[PDB]
Amino acid sequence: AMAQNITARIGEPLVLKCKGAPKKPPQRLEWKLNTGRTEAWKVLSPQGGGPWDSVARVLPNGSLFLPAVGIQDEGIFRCQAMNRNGKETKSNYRVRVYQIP
Repeated sequence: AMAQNITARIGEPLVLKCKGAPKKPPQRLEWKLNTGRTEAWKVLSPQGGGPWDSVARVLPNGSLFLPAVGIQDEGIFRCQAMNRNGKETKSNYRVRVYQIP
C-alpha cells in the first residue's frame, strides 16, 4: 500500500512513463486505477482502442499523455501487465488537481 505524491493543474497537459514490458515482444497489458468514483479506468490492448483512448493515449515507448488533466483524471493511477505465467507490475501514482470540489 503506497502512492507517489504528484501535483497537477486542471485542464493542463501531463505526460508520464509507465514501463513494465520486458525485452520480449509487445505482451499483454491492463490498466487499473483506484478512485472515489473511478471514471477513467480503461482496458488497454496492444491491438485496439476504447473510450479512454480519446482521453489519453500511450506512446510507443510505453508512456502516457493527456490533452488536459482535469478533476476526472484525479485519484491514483496504477499499471499492470499479464505474462504467460501471470506477471504483473505494481505501481501506484497519486495525482491531484489544483482546484478540487
